[PDB]
Amino acid sequence: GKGDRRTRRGKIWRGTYGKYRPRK
Amino acid sequence: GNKIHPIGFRLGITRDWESRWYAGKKQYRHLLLEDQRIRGLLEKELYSAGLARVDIERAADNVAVTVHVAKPGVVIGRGGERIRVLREELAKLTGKNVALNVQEVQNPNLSAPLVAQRVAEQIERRFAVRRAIKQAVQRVMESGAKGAKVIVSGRIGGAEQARTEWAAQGRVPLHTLRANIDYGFALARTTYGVLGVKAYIFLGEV
Amino acid sequence: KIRIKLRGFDHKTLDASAQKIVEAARRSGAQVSGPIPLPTRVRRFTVIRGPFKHKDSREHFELRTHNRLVDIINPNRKTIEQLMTLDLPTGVEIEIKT
Amino acid sequence: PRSLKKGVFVDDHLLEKVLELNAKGEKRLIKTWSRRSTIVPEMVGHTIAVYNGKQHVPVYITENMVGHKLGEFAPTRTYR
Amino acid sequence: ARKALIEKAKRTPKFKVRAYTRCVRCGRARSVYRFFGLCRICLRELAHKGQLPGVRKASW
Amino acid sequence: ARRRRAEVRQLQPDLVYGDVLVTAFINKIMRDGKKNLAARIFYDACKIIQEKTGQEPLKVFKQAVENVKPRMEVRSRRVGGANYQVPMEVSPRRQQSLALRWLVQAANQRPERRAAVRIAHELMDAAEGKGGAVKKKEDVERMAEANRAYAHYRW
Amino acid sequence: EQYYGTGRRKEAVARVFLRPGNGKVTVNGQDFNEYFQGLVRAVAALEPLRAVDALGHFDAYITVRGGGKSGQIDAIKLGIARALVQYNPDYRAKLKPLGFLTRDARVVERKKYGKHKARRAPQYSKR
Amino acid sequence: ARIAGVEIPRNKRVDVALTYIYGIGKARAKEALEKTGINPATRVKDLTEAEVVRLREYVENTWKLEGELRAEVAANIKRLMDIGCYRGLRHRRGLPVRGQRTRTNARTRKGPRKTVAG
RNA sequence: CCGGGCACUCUAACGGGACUGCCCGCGAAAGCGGGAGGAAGGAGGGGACGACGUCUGGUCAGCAUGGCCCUUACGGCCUGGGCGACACACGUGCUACAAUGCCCACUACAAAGCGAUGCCACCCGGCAACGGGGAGCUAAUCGCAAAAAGGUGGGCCCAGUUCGGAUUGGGGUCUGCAACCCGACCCCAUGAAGCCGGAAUCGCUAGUAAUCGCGGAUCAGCCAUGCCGCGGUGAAUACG
Ligand SMILES: [K+]
Ligand SMILES: [K+]
Ligand SMILES: [K+]
Ligand SMILES: [K+]
Ligand SMILES: [K+]
Ligand SMILES: [Mg+2]
Ligand SMILES: [Mg+2]
Ligand SMILES: [Mg+2]
Ligand SMILES: [Mg+2]
Ligand SMILES: [Mg+2]
Ligand SMILES: [Mg+2]
Ligand SMILES: [Mg+2]
Ligand SMILES: [Mg+2]
Ligand SMILES: [Mg+2]
Ligand SMILES: [Mg+2]
Ligand SMILES: [Mg+2]
Ligand SMILES: [Mg+2]
Ligand SMILES: [Mg+2]
Ligand SMILES: [Mg+2]
Ligand SMILES: [Mg+2]
Ligand SMILES: [Mg+2]
Ligand SMILES: [Mg+2]
Ligand SMILES: [Mg+2]
Ligand SMILES: [Mg+2]
Ligand SMILES: [Mg+2]
Ligand SMILES: [Mg+2]
Ligand SMILES: [Mg+2]
Ligand SMILES: [Mg+2]
Ligand SMILES: [Mg+2]
Ligand SMILES: [Mg+2]
Ligand SMILES: [Mg+2]
Ligand SMILES: [Mg+2]
Ligand SMILES: [Mg+2]
Ligand SMILES: [Mg+2]
Ligand SMILES: [Mg+2]
Ligand SMILES: [Mg+2]
Ligand SMILES: [Mg+2]
Ligand SMILES: [Zn+2]
Repeated sequence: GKGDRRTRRGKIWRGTYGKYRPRK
Repeated sequence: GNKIHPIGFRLGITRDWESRWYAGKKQYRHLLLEDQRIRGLLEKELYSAGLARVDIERAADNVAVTVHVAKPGVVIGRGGERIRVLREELAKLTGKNVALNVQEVQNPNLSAPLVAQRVAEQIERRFAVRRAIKQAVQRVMESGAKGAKVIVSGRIGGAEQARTEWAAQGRVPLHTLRANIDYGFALARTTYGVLGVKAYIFLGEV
Repeated sequence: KIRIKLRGFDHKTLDASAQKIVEAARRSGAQVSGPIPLPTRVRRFTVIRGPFKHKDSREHFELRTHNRLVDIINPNRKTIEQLMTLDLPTGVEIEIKT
Repeated sequence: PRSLKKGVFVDDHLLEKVLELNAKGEKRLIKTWSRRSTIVPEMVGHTIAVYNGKQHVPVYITENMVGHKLGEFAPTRTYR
Repeated sequence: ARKALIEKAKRTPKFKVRAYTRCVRCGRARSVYRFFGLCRICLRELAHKGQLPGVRKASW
Repeated sequence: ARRRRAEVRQLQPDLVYGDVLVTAFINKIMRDGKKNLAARIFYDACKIIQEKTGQEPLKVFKQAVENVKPRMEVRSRRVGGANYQVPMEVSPRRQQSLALRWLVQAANQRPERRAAVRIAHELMDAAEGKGGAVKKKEDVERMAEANRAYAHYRW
Repeated sequence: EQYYGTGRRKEAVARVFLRPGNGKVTVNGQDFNEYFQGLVRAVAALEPLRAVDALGHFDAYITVRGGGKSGQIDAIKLGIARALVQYNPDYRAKLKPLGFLTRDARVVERKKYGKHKARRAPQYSKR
Repeated sequence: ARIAGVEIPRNKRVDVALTYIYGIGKARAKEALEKTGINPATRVKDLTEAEVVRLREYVENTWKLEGELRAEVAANIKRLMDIGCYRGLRHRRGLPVRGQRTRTNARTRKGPRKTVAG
C-alpha cells in the first residue's frame, strides 16, 4: 500500500521519486 | 480571555497603519526593525511631550516620521534645537538621513493613549484609582466623545489581591466595525507591582 | 513600448496613481491602453493566539500584494513631461523597463 | 545499510596523534573526546579512550573493527 | 530569552549550521517567522498595533 | 432533528431507467464516494439479470425491494425499571431504506467473486423470495409479533 | 447563426456555442464521448436539449476548464440551457421547472483551525 | 522444477514462483527471467526442461542464495556482536538496531507484550 | 504558434442585486404556511466577530514585572553526552488486514501557494537516490508539475497471496565541520504482526461525512504519518 517504499503509490505518499516512480 | 485588539480589528476600515510603506521579502524585516528602533528611541525621549502616536512612511532611502504630540512646545525646544538633536540621533541610528514632522494633537483628552498615560501617571503618584478613572472618563466625555471607557488592572491601591476597576460611560460598541474607537494602553510601575491601563474612546460612527 | 509594474499593499493608492499616470499620458501621447489588474500575491501567517499551549486558537493574518500594468504605446518624449515625477502615493512602488 | 560519502571523515585531532605514535612506536593509550571519527587501519593495535559523556573507556581496536566510529564501542547510556 | 543567548548574533559562529534565528524583539528562539524576523507572539502584538504595513486580519 | 420536521432529500432520477429508487440503490452501493464504480456495478448487474431472467431488470429489482420491505419491526423502550423490545409498524420511507440497505449488505455477504454478480444474484434471489435480505426481513417480522404482548407500549 | 451560454459549477467554467446542425458535440477539440464515457453521468450534460426535444437540431462547440469532469458536466448542462434560452427566450418557460438554469452555489467548505477538515473534529478520550 | 537449492515453486507465473526462492525477490526474478530469455507469464508446469536448466544455470550461481545467504547474515550479526559494537548490543538485548523509540511500540522486535504492575 | 482582436474565460477595483418587495390562505400585529418571478429567497453558504462575569483556570520559560534567593557560582565559554533511555500503561494519529481490491502500461480534468547563495525546463551518466552541464524566470509570461482517485488495456484469482511493508543484513546518494549514540532518501535481499478488532468509546445533518491527491509556514538537512490551507469525487439518515 501507501506504506510500501517499492510501489508507485508508496513513492507518491512518501512524495519521492525513484525506480518505481520515474520522472519520465 | 476574549476581545481582540480594536485597532487591530479595524485596521482595514476606520483605522490606518502607523507604518505605511511597501517593501519586498528581502527588504521588509530590515525596514521593520528600523521602524521599531525609531519608535523605541522616540518613546524613551518624547514621553514628556505626550506623544499619542508616531507615523512612519518611506519612499526611497527616506523616512517621514510624523510625530503626533500633545505639547509640541516640548519637542521643538528653545529656538528649535531639540528637534535638531533628535534628527541627529535619528541619523546616527539609521544612516538613511531622513526628515521629521510634528503634529499637535487637539484636545489631548480625545486620544486614548494620552488618557491612559494620564491615568497611569496618577496611579504612580498614588492617586485614588476609582476617582481617577471616573474623572478621566468625565474629561473624555465632556469634550465630544459619543462614548468612553477606562480599565485598570490588578493590585489596585497596592492591595494584596488583584482587582479590576471598571467605570465607563457613553457608548463603546466594540463589535461594530464602522465604530472608529481609539484604544490606548499605559502601564504603571509601582513599588508593589505593575498596573495595566486601557482606554477606549468612541467618537463618531460612519 | 515602456514596461511599468505598480505594486502595493493598498489597492486604493495603486488604482489612483495608475489612473493618474494614465491621464498624464493621455494628453501628451497615445490612447494609453490602461491598467491591467494582474493577480494578487497573498501571503498568510497562522499564529497561535496565546503565549502558552492552547493549540486550537490561531487567528491567522494575510499580507496581499496588488499589481498594476499601464504600458503606454507611442513612447513620446512629450509624455515624460507630465510623467517622470508627479505623484501623491507613498506605499506604491514603481517598476520601469523598456 | 549505512553511508557517508567519498572523502571519508576522520577528525584530525587523533589522526595525527596515532601516526605520531606509529612513527616511534606503540606507547600507551590516548584520550579522545571525538567519537564521530571513523576507525581507519592505522589505528589497529592501539588503545583509545572514548568519552561517553561521563568517563573515558579503554577501547582496544582490532582489524575487524575498521570503518565503525569510536562511539559505537563506547555506549553512552546505562541500563539495568 | 536569556541575555547571553543573544550572542546568537555572531559574525563568527565558527560554523554556518550553528547559526540559528531568534526574535529580534523579545528574543524568542522557537516560532520565529523569517519574513518579519519576529516571533509569533510579537508578530500578533505588532499586527494588532498596526505597525506592520499591509498586514491585515484574514477571513474567507 | 429537535426543531424542524427534517424534510426528505429528493434524489436525482436514474440516468438510465429514470427511477429515483435505482439512484437510491446506486448510492447505497457507493463506497468512499465513488459513484462511477457503483453505477458500473449496478448496471453490469442489470446486464446480468438478463440472459438469466428474460425479463427487464427494473421489474426484478423493484419486486425484490418490494419483498425485502418489513411491515413490522421491534424497538427498545424503558418501562418501570426494565427494557422491553416493543413491536410496531414501519413507515414507508424506513421500509425503503431498510430494504435497500439489507439488499446491499446481503449482496456483499455472498460467495460470488465480483460485485455485479453478487448484486445480480442477491437481487434475483430476493425477487423469488430467498436469500439473506429476505432472511433479515423474516427475522425482523418474526421478532416483532414474537413480542406481541408488548404492543401496548406502542407510543 | 450562433447562440452562446456560459454556466458554472463548483469552480468549473464551460463556453457553450450552439450552431445548428447534425447534433454532434465537440469538447475541447475532442469528441463529446471521448472526453467522457467511463463517466456515467455524462449524458446528463445533454439533458437540456432532450428536455426541449432539440438534440439533433444544434451542434455544440464547448470549452471547459476548471474543476473535475463531473462539475464540468454540470457547467456544460447550465451553459447549454443558457444558450438555448438566448436562442428562444420562450424556452425559459419550459426550462425553469427542471431548474437547468439554476446555478449550483455549493462549493468546497473552507477548512477551519482546530478541526481536521472544516467539520470533522479531532476525537477525544477523557479516559 | 528444483531451482537453487531444495525449493520447488509450482503452477503459477515463473517470476512469482522464483519469489519463493530465498535470496530472490521480485526484481531479481524479473532480471533472471529477462537474461534467461523466458517469458514470465508462463506457468512453471509449462516450463521447457531447457528453460529450467537455463534458469538454474543463471540463478544458482550469480547471487548467493538460501542457506549460504542465511549463514552470511548470521555471520554478519555474529561479527557485529563479537566486536562489542552498539549495534551488537542492540542485537544482543533484542531491541531495535535502527534507532527507533523503545518507550512505545518496538513490539516487532520485542515480540509479545509482557505486562507488570503499575 | 504568427498576424489580429476584448466578444467570451480569467484576472482585480468599483457597482447592481433580495426588501417577506409581489399573489393566495391564517393572524390584532410581529410573523407563519405555500406560490410566482429570480442565480439566490425568509439568516442564500462560510469566515472574522465571543456580553456582566465564572473557573484563586494557564503562562513569572515569549515579553514585562513586586518580593525572595545565588553572585570564583543558582552567572559565563567550550568538548561530549542527555532531552531519542524501556518490564510496562494511556491519549492522538499513520498504514493496513484486500477483488467496490493490488500491480503495470497508456491516457484526461483542479485550486490555492512557493521560488536568486532559490525554483530548477531541457541534454548526458547512473536501475535509482543523485551527479555533471545548462535555458528560462526580479516570475498571470519560467520552474516547482506528476495532481490522485478517474478512464482504456493487460496481469493477479481468494491464498496470508502479486494482500500488508514491520523487522533485519548489504551496497549506496545528499545535507551538513560532523549522521555512533541520533537524519532523510535510493537500490538488493529479508516479507513480521495483521482475516475488520472485548468492555467501552469518537466525529459528522450536505457539498457535510467518507475518500483522493496538492501546497505552505518552521527548515542546512530532517524523524511531517503533525499543523495550517487548497481543490477532485461525493453519500446515508433525522419517527421523534
Ligand atoms: K486506501
Ligand atoms: K511480532
Ligand atoms: K451573509
Ligand atoms: K486567578
Ligand atoms: K471496522
Ligand atoms: Mg505490497
Ligand atoms: Mg486607589
Ligand atoms: Mg475559539
Ligand atoms: Mg563516497
Ligand atoms: Mg530575562
Ligand atoms: Mg538550524
Ligand atoms: Mg529558530
Ligand atoms: Mg417541535
Ligand atoms: Mg444483514
Ligand atoms: Mg475536500
Ligand atoms: Mg523470497
Ligand atoms: Mg531510541
Ligand atoms: Mg456581532
Ligand atoms: Mg493555581
Ligand atoms: Mg501550575
Ligand atoms: Mg520532546
Ligand atoms: Mg524499565
Ligand atoms: Mg526491575
Ligand atoms: Mg514541464
Ligand atoms: Mg537516462
Ligand atoms: Mg501568457
Ligand atoms: Mg481496468
Ligand atoms: Mg483489469
Ligand atoms: Mg507477499
Ligand atoms: Mg499470522
Ligand atoms: Mg483474505
Ligand atoms: Mg482482545
Ligand atoms: Mg458497542
Ligand atoms: Mg449542526
Ligand atoms: Mg521543510
Ligand atoms: Mg526515527
Ligand atoms: Mg506534505
Ligand atoms: Zn518575539
